[PDB]
Amino acid sequence: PGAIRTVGVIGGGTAGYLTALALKAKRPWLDVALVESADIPIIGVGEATVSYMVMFLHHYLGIDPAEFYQHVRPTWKLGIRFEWGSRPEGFVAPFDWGTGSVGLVGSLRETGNVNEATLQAMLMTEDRVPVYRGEGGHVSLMKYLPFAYHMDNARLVRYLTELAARRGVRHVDATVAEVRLDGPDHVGGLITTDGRRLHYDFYVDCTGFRSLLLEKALGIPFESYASSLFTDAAVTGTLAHGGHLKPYTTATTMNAGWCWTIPTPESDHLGYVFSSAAIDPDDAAAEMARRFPGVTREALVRFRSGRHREAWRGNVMAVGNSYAFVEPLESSGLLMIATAVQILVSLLPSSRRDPLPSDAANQALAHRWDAIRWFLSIHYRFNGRLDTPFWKEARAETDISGIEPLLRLFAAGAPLTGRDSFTRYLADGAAPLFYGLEGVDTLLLGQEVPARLLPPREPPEQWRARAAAARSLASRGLRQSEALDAYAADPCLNAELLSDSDSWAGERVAVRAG
Amino acid sequence: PADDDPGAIRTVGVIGGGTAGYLTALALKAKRPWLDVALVESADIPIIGVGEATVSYMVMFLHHYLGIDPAEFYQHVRPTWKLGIRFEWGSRPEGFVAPFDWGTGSVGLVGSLRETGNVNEATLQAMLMTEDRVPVYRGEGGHVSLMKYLPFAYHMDNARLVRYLTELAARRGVRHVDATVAEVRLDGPDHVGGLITTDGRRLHYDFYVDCTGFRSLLLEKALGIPFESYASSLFTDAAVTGTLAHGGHLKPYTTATTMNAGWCWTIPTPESDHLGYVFSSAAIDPDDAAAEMARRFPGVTREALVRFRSGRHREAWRGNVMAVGNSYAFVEPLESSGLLMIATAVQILVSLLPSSRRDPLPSDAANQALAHRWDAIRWFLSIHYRFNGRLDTPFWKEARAETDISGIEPLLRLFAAGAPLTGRDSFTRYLADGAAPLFYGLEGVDTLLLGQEVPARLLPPREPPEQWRARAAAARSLASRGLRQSEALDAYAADPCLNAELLSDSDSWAGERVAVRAG
Ligand SMILES: Cc1cc2nc3c(=O)[nH]c(=O)nc-3n(C[C@H](O)[C@H](O)[C@H](O)COP(=O)(O)OP(=O)(O)OC[C@H]3O[C@@H](n4cnc5c(N)ncnc54)[C@H](O)[C@@H]3O)c2cc1C
Ligand SMILES: [Cl-]
Repeated sequence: PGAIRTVGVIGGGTAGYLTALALKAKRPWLDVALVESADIPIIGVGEATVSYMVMFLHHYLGIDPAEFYQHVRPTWKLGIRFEWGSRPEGFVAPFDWGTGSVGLVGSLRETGNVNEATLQAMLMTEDRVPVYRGEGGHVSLMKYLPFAYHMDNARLVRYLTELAARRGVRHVDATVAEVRLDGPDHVGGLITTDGRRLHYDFYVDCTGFRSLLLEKALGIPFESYASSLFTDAAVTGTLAHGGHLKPYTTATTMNAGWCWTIPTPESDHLGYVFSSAAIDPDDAAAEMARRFPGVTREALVRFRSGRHREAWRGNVMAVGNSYAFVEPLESSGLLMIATAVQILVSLLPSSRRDPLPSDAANQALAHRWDAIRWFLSIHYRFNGRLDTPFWKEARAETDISGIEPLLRLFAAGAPLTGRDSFTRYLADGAAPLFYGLEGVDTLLLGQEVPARLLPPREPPEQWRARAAAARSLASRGLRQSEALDAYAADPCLNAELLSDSDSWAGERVAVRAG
Repeated sequence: PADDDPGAIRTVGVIGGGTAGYLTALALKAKRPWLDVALVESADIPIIGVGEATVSYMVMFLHHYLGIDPAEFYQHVRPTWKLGIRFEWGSRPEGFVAPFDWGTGSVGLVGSLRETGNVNEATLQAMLMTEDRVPVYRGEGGHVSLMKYLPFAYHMDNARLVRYLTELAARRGVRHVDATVAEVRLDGPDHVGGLITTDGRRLHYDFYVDCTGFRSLLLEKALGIPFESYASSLFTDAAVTGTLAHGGHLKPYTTATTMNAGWCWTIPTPESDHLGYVFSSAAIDPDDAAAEMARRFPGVTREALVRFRSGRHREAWRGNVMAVGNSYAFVEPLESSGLLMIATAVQILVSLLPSSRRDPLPSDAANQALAHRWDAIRWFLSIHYRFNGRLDTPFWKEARAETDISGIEPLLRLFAAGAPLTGRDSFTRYLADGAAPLFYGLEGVDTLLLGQEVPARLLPPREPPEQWRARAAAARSLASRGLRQSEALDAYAADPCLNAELLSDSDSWAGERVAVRAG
């Protein structure tokens, strides 16, 4: 009948492949085709992620962790090191927060900074990881301390494409020349440059920034985040690291933006995200080369920060850059693809006659992205590190209006995570899901935004003893490169991460969200 | 709160003496006992006189947050118990029941629908309600109460409640001022400088709470905060109240009965049933409403006509004024959210009140939180009206055709594709959640929609039918052996440790440990 039986995923990036894999994993009766152009290249960049993504890949898509490691060769991300704000040494922003908490107010009072708030924060400052050569073999605390991956993009996409073929996704080589509608909010088919006509019951727009189905064919307008987020290009390249693998992404303040450093086994991958209005791309490249002597110059990529009004209209939903994008300052790109895919796979109707839940999907995604926007806005507003024209404009004119009510709450009594339960609960709704009140507090305290600090409620010497047990675990951790070789040598180390009842990424916790 | 600071907030004037004003004054003095807290009220403008049913949270608020001793409360207020709402509503001749005990009391909604054709075996409290019994049992040489395991609320005679709260406030050092405010005098942008009484006294406080009821003297009238009507969804605007004898038989629930131009509550007190026919005055004259009520509930007295409007103000807090209760917002008492929302506004104020006029003012956070909570309640109430197929009167035809449900329509589309929403996968449940009211939840939306036979694809069960049946039979067993309410209330009056275990036991839904967590 009108059963939705076929789905065409249009575009093959990480967005396309994540989408096709989920549809096959959860609705294996669907016929799922992934359509991509061998001549229009995929965007090429989003390489760091967040801890949730580890569970998405392994539990939700059922990707074997031994085979993932061998094919993609990921490195570990314990958080982000911010060379950011007016503290000469900057600050670290770790993923752990419950099981790893040592104490934020104690860090600030003992140390004047947030860099001892947690066990991962201390691991970051040591460039070490919570894996230990314990006579016997290895002993890993990774299963207790949430972490994420850095993944070389080319390798990740190759592996996902191999996976799709296994799981019975059909591949179509083709360039879409036109999207033909056959009714108001309804794609009737796709005409390729070579004259084929492709028809599916449902279309997923993963065509990147061009947004061929969502924006161009269905006319869904774009909503700019430009009053908050002023950058619009990036110069990328690579820099040798001598085999020393920093267990974090770095975000470094630059004259007209900021530069990421993302470690892979072969080398560090860099990107100077900048405002075109504030500097010429060549000049940005020259500044990058000067700041990072030895870095190559590989590519200029342009983007715009914002989302479309709608992700899902009619028989089309957009996943990835065809819907929305923000700069990778908090590595939210893959997170939001995964959120969108989970929405589609959950909500996709059984038949064409059914009640279409596009409004709910639209609202859900608008809410999520708009909260990320306001979280990013406070990275810009409060960055006192440099006094260039870009940074003066960012401190004076960044729009923070959507998070201003939470900032006032922080001003009155920080950290928000140290407030009474009711206030914490109330503040929670302004904070991005996933990044949480803890990420807002880290950024605000890290940048020394004026606030009334809360009383420690607990005596100094106590925090101090927690601090020492943590520091001692931290400096005894292995160096990352050794630890990764241990994981490759013992596949049963990843398998414990996923099975264990007490793992942060265990089967138990997985079920409790997907 | 520093001793030096000539900028400190030291005095608070709570303007108004209904339940909103007394609860606010008691909360301020309990949690910030250094404040000088004054309650101002006019002997010449009576309180509204009518809000008697509550939700399970209110039990914790009263006893934990305000430190009200339960034996004393029982002695002075003489509450009855509310296990839920009985809805004589929708097209099922028997109606349906909506209990508070989803979770610990769950038997299963899908199994109840498949095996019984309705929702009334979805939980243990649903079975207690249809038995008119309560989960208290004569044990060997005592009483065994399962009240600590199953969330419940109070019904409270309004005149006794107010008198008790008034007594408590005096005993705890709240100052009383008898005055009729004539003018709220501003002394700057967003700043009340003082109040002038009708006789010419000038009252001044560092902070004001507007508890003036619908008139909203400080918030709306002085500060100009505008009103946002919920009238596209909620069309009733009047109630006729009265009492009806019950023989001493105390129903363990509030009843909501569909009427020709609205609906009628039945709230048990120990002395009689308290009733109110909530109606659209556009649809029926008040005397004709009173006549209908006497047809439907023969013997009922006619006590009072009360008028109201459904909606909220744009903001609750501006500068040195916060509004609590009907001064801020109101919806008809179909889900008894009034006291809940008062309690929520109080916690907001008590937590967020600055120590001094220099401190940052978190009034936008308070306003957004309150707007979101009230708006969600609005849309939940909207679906009680849109889908009530019980009667074919012009009021009910209009309701079914024109009730604005826009704000919950995306959630209704989800429901239709696979009900109950509480049976969906975890990700879908979390997404759906965001449209449901925080206290009432997806379970409340599911119960109202399935109770009213709103078409949907019913989800398959997740367990063999015999397992549901076994669990139902265990529950039916317990429900049929419960005491009648009136005997059980006598047990609680006789033995204060029943309430003590409810409030202290780590296993209790209303225990210390849950209280600490809820703030
Ligand atoms: C019909 C109906 C049924 C309801 N049912 C329920 C229910 O079952 N459960 C529930 O939880 N809620 C219910 N509510 C809401 C609940 O009733 C609250 O008690 C009440 O409606 C609001 O209390 P209040 O203190 O805000 O206002 P009021 O009780 O109106 O008090 C206002 C106070 O302000 C004072 N005041 C006003 N103007 C001045 C002035 N100029 N100077 C000095 N003082 C002044 C008055 O003297 C009075 O003391 C219901 C409401 C209505 C209308
Ligand atoms: Cl109410």
